[PDB]
Parts: sequence; C-alpha cells; structure tokens
Amino acid sequence: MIGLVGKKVGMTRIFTEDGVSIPVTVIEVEANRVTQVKDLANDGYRAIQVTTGAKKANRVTKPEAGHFAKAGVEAGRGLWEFRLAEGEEFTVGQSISVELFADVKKVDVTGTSKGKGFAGTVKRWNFRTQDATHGNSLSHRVPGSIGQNQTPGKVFKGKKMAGQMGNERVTVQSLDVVRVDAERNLLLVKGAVPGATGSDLIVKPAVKA
Amino acid sequence: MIQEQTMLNVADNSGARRVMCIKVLGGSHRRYAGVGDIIKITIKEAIPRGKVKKGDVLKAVVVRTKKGVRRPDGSVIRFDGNACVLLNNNSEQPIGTRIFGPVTRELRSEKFMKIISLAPEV
Amino acid sequence: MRHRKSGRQLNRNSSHRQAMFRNMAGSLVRHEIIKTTLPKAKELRRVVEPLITLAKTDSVANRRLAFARTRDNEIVAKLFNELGPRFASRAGGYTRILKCGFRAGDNAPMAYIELVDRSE
Amino acid sequence: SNIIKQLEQEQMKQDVPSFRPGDTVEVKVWVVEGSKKRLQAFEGVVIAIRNRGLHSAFTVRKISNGEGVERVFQTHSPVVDSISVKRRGAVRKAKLYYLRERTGKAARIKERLN
Amino acid sequence: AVQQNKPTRSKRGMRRSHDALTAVTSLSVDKTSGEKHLRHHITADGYYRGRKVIAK
RNA sequence: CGAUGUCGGCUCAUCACAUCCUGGGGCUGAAGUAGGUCCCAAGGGUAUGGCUGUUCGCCAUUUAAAGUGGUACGCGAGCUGGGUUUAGAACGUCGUGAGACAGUUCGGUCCCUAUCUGCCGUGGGCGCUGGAGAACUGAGGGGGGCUGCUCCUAGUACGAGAGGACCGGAGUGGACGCAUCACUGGUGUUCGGGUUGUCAUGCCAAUGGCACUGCCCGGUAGCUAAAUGCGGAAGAGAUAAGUGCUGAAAGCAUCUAAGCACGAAACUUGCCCCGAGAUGAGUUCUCCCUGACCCUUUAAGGGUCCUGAAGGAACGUUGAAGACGACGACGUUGAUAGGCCGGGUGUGUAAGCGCAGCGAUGCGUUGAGCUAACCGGUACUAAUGAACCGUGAGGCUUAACCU
RNA sequence: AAUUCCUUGUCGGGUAAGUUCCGACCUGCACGAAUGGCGUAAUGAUGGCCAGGCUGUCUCCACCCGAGACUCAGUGAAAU
RNA sequence: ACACAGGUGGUCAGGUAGAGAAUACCAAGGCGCUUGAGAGAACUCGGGUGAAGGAACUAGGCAAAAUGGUGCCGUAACUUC
RNA sequence: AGGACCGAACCGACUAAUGUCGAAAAAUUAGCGGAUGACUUGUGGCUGGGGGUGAAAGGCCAAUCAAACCGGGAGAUAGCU
Repeated sequence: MIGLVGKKVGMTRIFTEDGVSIPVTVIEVEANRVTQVKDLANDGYRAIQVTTGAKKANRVTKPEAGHFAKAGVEAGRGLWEFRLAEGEEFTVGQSISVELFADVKKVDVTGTSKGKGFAGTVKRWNFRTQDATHGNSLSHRVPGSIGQNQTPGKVFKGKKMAGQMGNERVTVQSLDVVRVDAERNLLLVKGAVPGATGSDLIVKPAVKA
Repeated sequence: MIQEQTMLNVADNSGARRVMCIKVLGGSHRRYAGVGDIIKITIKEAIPRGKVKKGDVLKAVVVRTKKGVRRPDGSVIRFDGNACVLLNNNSEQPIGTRIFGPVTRELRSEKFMKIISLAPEV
Repeated sequence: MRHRKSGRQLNRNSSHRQAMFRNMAGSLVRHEIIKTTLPKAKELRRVVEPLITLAKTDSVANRRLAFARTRDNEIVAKLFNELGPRFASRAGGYTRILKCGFRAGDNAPMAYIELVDRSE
Repeated sequence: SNIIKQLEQEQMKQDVPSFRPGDTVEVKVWVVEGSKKRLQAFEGVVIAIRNRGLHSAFTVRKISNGEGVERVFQTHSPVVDSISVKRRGAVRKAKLYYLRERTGKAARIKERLN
Repeated sequence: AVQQNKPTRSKRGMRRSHDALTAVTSLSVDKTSGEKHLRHHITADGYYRGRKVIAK
C-alpha cells in the first residue's frame, strides 16, 4: 500500500497509564495531494505521484508550474511517488491524510541520514585502533593492512576504507505507531528515524508483516 | 557493569568480604554482567572461621552495581559499590543466611525468591 | 563536523581571539569605521553590537559591565554618551559591512565595517 | 518547536511542589508486584535538579544501612505520586555532587530558616 | 614513493587541463557614477548602490 | 648476491572444503536424552586469561563451536622489535693462544612527501542529437543471512526404573550491524561561579591580563557511548544427499529408462542500498523558441543585421551539506545569516545602597545578576537594478493513417 | 646457579590458572677456593619477581583545545 | 656551507611572594622570532577531560596517572652501630 | 669534618616521543644522574702514525682510525666486473 511524505519534528516521549515512557518521533504529515497517476498502459507500471507543503510562487520554475497546473494541485516542495498494490485506486488531485495510518501497527520510515562528512575507518567501519603506547609510531588510528601480498597483487573491490559517511537514504523498518492525530496532522512512532529535524521522511506500512 | 578483574563486595554473610570476577556467563564473548547476571568469581579475602576459604572459585550473582539499573520510565538506581551473593556451582542456591543492604527488584525472575525474601529492602 | 556550532576560530587560540576582538571592537567605536578582512568583520558584529545594546540604558552596573569589555575608559565614555542616545530608537543592526576588494599583501578578502552614522 | 511544545504541555502536572537542591524530600512512588499496586516511600536529599519541562528530573541521595543510594526520578512520570519537603538545606550550589565523597558528620548541611 | 618512469608531456598537460582560471565576466555598472566594479563590492572611488560610502 | 627484510604480536583481511557449530539425511551393537560412523552442505558464526619471545603446548574458566589449510610458512613504502642475527661484558666448555660454541645470561638507531596499477570517496568535460526542468522503470552490482536459555506442548511418547523426546508456538538474552539524542551519562579552553600568586585600570570597592583553560566546581547546543529504537525473517521457484508413486527393458522385482511427487542456513527471488556512460545511453509529465538578408568549391554549407525564450551559471546571505568541488534553503513579491524583543536553559542571590558587627563577614533589596550554539517572533543591518551563458520549430531512409 | 643440553629436574610458597620468581633436595652433562670460594649493612638512571595506591595502558574508545593536513595569494625543492 | 630550534669564557643583576641566582607575575630595557588569509574532513603531532572496571594492555606498568611543602607525633627487619 | 644528603647555575646523557630528502652530518620537548670534588672551566704549552694517549671501548688523535691526513713510488697489481 502507498506511503506518505512527512517532516521530522524533533522527538518526545509519551507517558502511559502504567508508568512506562515511550520515546516517540513526531512526524508532521499534512495533506498529500496526488499530482499524477501512472498506469500500465502508458508507463508500464501503476504508481501515484504526490506533493506536500508549499513553495514560493516566484521560486517554482515554469516546467514545474505547468505540471502542477495540469493536475489542478497547488505547488508543493518536491515530488515522490509510491507503487500500488493492485488493490486500490486514486484520482488526480485527491488529498490523502494521515488517517490511513489509523488501522496500521508497524510502519517503515525512510529518510536521509545525518552527514558526518569524510570519516575514518574507526568511525565508519568500527575498526579497532592500534596500541597508543608500547612503541607505536604514527599508527594509532591507521587502517592497517589492506591486502595480502604479491599473490593477489591488488586490493580487492569493496574494501573498507575511510570516506563519506552519512547523507544517504536509509530505512528503519517495523516501527510501532503510537498515535495518529488527523486534525493536527501528527504521527507518533516509537523509536528514532533517520535524518535531522525538518528533514523529509517517507512513511509506509511495514512490509515485513 | 561488572567485567573480569572487577572487585565486588559480598552482600551475604557466607564469610567472604571481597571477590574477583573472573568470567561473565550467559554468552560467548560477553563483555560485562548486568543487574542480576550470574558470574564466576574467586574469593580474595574472607573470614578465617567462614565456610569459604581464600582462593576458591564459585559462582555469584550481582545484586548492586555502581553503574546502576534503568527503570522503564527512565528512572535509574545507583549505588556506592558493587555487591554480589555467593552460589553453589551446581544449583544457584545462595549459601548465605542473611544479606545486608538494599536489593533491587530486577532479580524477581520466579527464581531469586530466596534473595528477595532475605533482602531488608525490596 | 561542527553541526550547528557557531564562532569562527580564525587560526588563533581562545585568549588571542578574545583580545583581538577586544581591541578591534574598541577601534571601531573610536573611529566609527575600520577596514578589516571579511571573516573578522562578520565575527565582530557579535561582540560590538551587544555592547551598544548594553549602552542603551546608563547605570553604574552597566558602566562597570561595559568597562569589563574593551577595558577602556575612553570607549566606555564614548558609549552611554553618544552611541546610546544615537541608537535609542534603533532595534539592532547598528553596523554595516561593505566589501572593498582584496588585500594586496596576501589577497585577503577585505571589507569596511562602520556604524550606521556619520551622515553629517 | 511549537508542535513539540504543545504536545508536551498537555502531559504536564500542576501539582509539582517547588523544592531546591539540598532540601530533604520524601517521594512517593508506585510499586507493582504482579497484580497488586502499593506506595513506596523514598526519603533523601536532593543533590541535583534538571529542568527541561516534560523531561525535567531530579536525583535523590539517601544513606542506607552501609552505603548510599542515588535514585533519579522523572518529575512528570506517573510513577511518582507526591513530593513532600521536610528540611530546607542552606546550600549555595546547584549540584551537590560533593556529598558522595563526604560521609558521617560531614554530610550534614545547615537549615535555610527562610 | 617515487616514479618508475617519467610521465610524458601528454600526461602533464592532461593533468593541467583543470588548472585553467575563469574570468569574472560579471562586472556591474554603478547606478550613479557608471563605474565598472565587482558585484556586491564598492567601486574604486568609493561608491556603492549609487550613494557614496567612503567619503575619502 | 649492481640486495626478494627474515620468527612471534597488533590491525586488516580474502579464498578452498578434507565441516568445529548451526541446516538436511543413511546405517547403527539407534528404547528415549545423549552418541558412533558415512553422505550432502561454505550462508553466517567460529573465546577470555596465567606461564613462556614463542607458533605450539600445559593449565584455569566460558560458549552452539572455540574447524583444518592456501594466500612470499597473507600482511614491517601499515605498526612493535620480545626471539634470532654486528660492535660491550660475563659464565660453562673446547683450544698453549688469538678466539669459537643451534650453550646460557645483561645491554643494544626499523628510512621513504605515492608517478602508475589497485582500492575507498568526490568532482569537471563530452556524449546520449532542438533545448531545458522534474519524476521514474530497471539491466546490472552490493549489504544483510549467527544464535543461547526459559516456558507451553509434557512431564507427553519412550523406558523395569533412573531418566526423558520429535514436530510446532511464545517469551527473553549474547555477539554483530543500521539509525537516533527523548531518556541515563561523557565532552562542552565560546556560559556562570569559587579561589591562590602577581601586574594593571589614580586609590577603596569593583574588574581585566598572565601563571597548562592558573587550579577547580557545575553546565547550553552540537558530537557521542556505556544510552535508546530497529534488523537477521516468513513466503515462493528450481535443487543436493535422501525418501517416493506408477513403471517396462528382464512376464517377476525395480525411485528411472517415458511420466509424476516431495526434499537443506547452499542457488534464484523475497528485505535494504547504489544504479540508463545499461554508448543496448531507456520511459513518462511539463516548459520554451515558429524574423530577415546575402555568398559559393549549391553542401546535415558558410557569412551579416535584429531578436536570445524556457533555463542555467555567476555573485551575495547561508545550512543539522561539506577537505575543495558538489548538494539544500534564501536574495526584499524576503525570515537566508547577524543583531534586537520575549521565552527557555545553565550558573547561582550581581553591582550599588542600607542594616548588624571592632573586624573578616552576615542579612535585606534578591532565586537576584549574567547567560554560547536552543525555541517563537521582528526587515534593524547585509542579501542591488542589471550584466553573462543558453536561441529562432530541430537530419536522411522507410512503414502506417490524414492530405 | 650470569654455570643445567635432557628440563617447564622434584616438592613446597605465591595465582582461579606461574617455562618467570622464592625456599629445599642433589642425578654438579660441564661449581670450587686471589684468572679467588661463601656471606655481607649501605649504595645502584643495574637484572628478575610480588603487593598497595594510581591511572585511557586496556575492555572501547568519545568529545574538546592548539600546530600541520585541505582551499586562496606569493615564493618554490628533492630522491627517481 | 644558510639571516641554521646547536655551541661560546667573564662582570652587573631591581620589586611582590619565596629558604633561594628555583618558580609565578612585573620594573629598567628589549622584543612579537621575514610568508599570509580562510575553512574547521580523515589522519599525524603537542595537550585537556571522561561513565563503569582498574594492568584484563604488553616481551615488560613502556608511556601516562599518582605521590610531592612546613611543624608535631610516630617509625620495622637487618647492621660494619 | 664528609670522593656526606636534597637541589639551581654548571657538567653528563638513563627512558620515552618527535625528527630521519630533519631546525640539527645525534638535536628538541617532558622526565633523569653528579652538583666541595677522582669535580668543572678559560688561556698557554708538551706528547706525532706501527707512533701518541687511553679509570681499557680497539676508544680517541680536526665530522675520517684494527694503523690519521697530504704529496710521491704510481698509469702499483687485478687469472675479476
């Protein structure tokens, strides 16, 4: 089934009547407007493309402005589309609310993780550091050996080395949905989700049922 | 957070006063023992008249930790020292007759009934 | 990675950085316009403009607190007597930065920082 | 944020008494043993208070039979029922962490008498 | 740590292909004095956005 | 031999299967639990310490197991230098002696700024053919694949008893990986406070400089673990060893020759990520350009004037984005940054004055004063009008429908 | 044993675990009395072993402050 | 070999605290060391702090951490006293 | 009184890190030993190469020592590259 696009809004905890406190991530899921519906006849697959939020009138380009005007949908920030499960249908211009998550229990949240920049092997791949004393010289956090000898004669592809860490989309799956608030457009999910505050997130029902 | 080579006090009156943890049981490559995990210890100094002598290896259960324990609502319990209770290596069965100091309720595993009963508090 | 951190280091230690802003804040008040590098000028807005805000209301405690910064009785006199009343109705933004090319010695991006005054 | 702050506000409790570090406090907490619910009393000295709104918490240290016990209570958790103040320590430090090292006659503090 | 064969002038030029400078090609004309200057920068004589700012 | 650095340890691994564990089976001198042996199986996992330079080995205590080998007995332009293997010295022994001894002890310089291949990241150029802005399909590639214990079944089957299942379900752990900062904490030389010596601001009071942040006590935001959530699947397809149904050759029998069934953490998919430079360069949606002159070696030709749109770039303010590029937001039709207002947080009752005391000091004003990166607002300052790049309806052949 | 190949001799002490160390025996391969033998208080930047305190040595690293590394302007090498 | 973190004999040598020519901060006097400006990655160098544990590291407590002054009390084995 | 004790100048160089095309053809930083003596140091002398000097390492004798440096025999010789 289709997901929804929301914005991460900090974190909080919910106190239950029995005493236990549930850490919850707050996701602001306002109305999602369908801008385009894809069908097997034309696109070879069925999907719905949705938009959310708002954009400055002078900031949206003409190609994007015409695309929204065709669907009669107010311009929003970015576009995302979700594949259909063959059991439901949608129409252009339809608005989708967070209420569809009322009957679900597990969700999958996808977002861009925080960017750590160029990271070393110790931080990136949990490499073990070498001794800080006992004669060690300029080799306290160095990766160490990266190959065997002449017989391979090369470093194998996929070697773990320092490089860019974070700033890629990652998915946290099977997260418990704690509360849904349609009128206030909130979705409380137990746990933590990728990305920093204000980052766009995609929420869909858990697939590992 | 009890790991190998850690000093522990003895809550019971078995005659031991200070013990060394030499192994954390319950899993391969386990790092440190929790609130109520079984550990293997060696006695470093005990009462001469006690039933347990120095330099003997026997199991033990942690009852108090300096690091503390976490409650489901976010509360924590912390102590000024680490304490344990002695065992029999074949059946858990704390050999002590009385245990001093508070004991947390995390040990209620349908089994440590003897420990909790002897506990002056909780 | 300095996420959400603020405050330029300017290749100086804390003590040197604090003194340099202290002097160069005092110079700006004295002359009402100075020429510096762009990074230095931007960081000064956060140490000079608070001083003018303090000078808005004249009091013994404020005078002592103002003196503890810039450690100059001339500057303290200049504040509370001219800068204070001049900016009485001004809600911040007492400074203005104007880029003025590059320094010949090392090609440092240079800029003029000057109070919103001197319209005589 | 506005959304978060509004969300936490509805979970507050307005019956939180005003207390300061160094004040002797007895905090009543709920205890559950299978199906029975009881009230347990924890009396001690507040050595640190953390103010963060719904996340505010304080820690209480008491001298038990042999060693001290430090417990951190979440102020707005349902587990805590009531907080009562007996003494008013005349300390002038936000965090009384130095009391851990001290013991005996050196762990006592004066009375505010205000 | 050191080369086994001296790179050719072809490789040298190929590496240097990215060292070319770029012209500003963005010179704005002052509103009043009509003096060419870098964008968002004061003119040589001390004008900016028309009004004189240096007075020196 | 115009030089291929040698034993161990550390870091980092990768492959084989003659499999240590987990998985599937045959036989058993297999009652059950637990075994013995053989076959299939390399997906993942596959200890910590004491002694010794040791590999090894002995010993202590864990685990489901602490597998065997290849890779210059893997890995010193990655680290160490304990052993061995220079020069000093001593012991035993051999020699008249200099000296020697896989005999033993004490001490004893480990260089290299990476051109190429390789690998981990990140960009520019051009191409994909009229240009441009978006959203995708997915060839293909990679990541992950571990498991203990407790309870129910059940104290059931089995067994004289003692002992004690298979299959299936639930809960809770260890190790490993991803994400995050709500909680518990670390850090917090940009916040507050205490205090020692000394110099200075005319002096008292009050402050600042220096002494590792002078030494300390707390601590915001960020980053972060010890903290907190989540993951290993289920299912499907074709199979290995193995078990079969029907069934002739060979009137019988026979799992096989025809045909039809099941059958493992292996294989393909399912889960997550990259991905159209996939030159086989893909699909969809939207936007922009439809003015004239001439020249010839009349060609997908060249030249001139006028127009240059969509959009892009550049510049500026910048960012939970970042080595630099890149990426995201904003540029007044404006909350992008700074300041300012209010709040929060932290530290903790400022200075001044008054009162009590001979004084240090105490009390009142006063939970005051000051507060970095946080929250909500506010055009006060800075994000300038413009210039620059990018054009003018987009080749040939053929096929199908209008004409 | 600064001497011992067999050897980690045998027993005891110390450790949960001791090829090291300490004590005792002598089967001294191959100690031995001024190329001196056995003791010896004090002394030693001398060898070995153990204990208390102490700690980022380590389980397991995290953050922070400075100088380089990175970008811009000027100058401008080296082995090969 | 250099406008080189090295070496080079003698004399004068103030204030506050201090036993002191140690050490900290200063006077007279002399200097900021002849490339700068930014950014605030890995990693290297020199430092600061650290939850729980406290040598489990390692050939080896290497390196770090710790102890550190004055006065009074008290101070073992052994000994050439 | 002391080849006495602690500790600066001064003399020396036990450990670690940095530095190895370095700031330096043995240094820097933090610790470390002696520091009234068999001490250390300025100036000037004497000992000359199969010789000197040596609290003895084959150490030192102008950054060179199991026989210094310079010139000569000398185009030594080289069954070797």
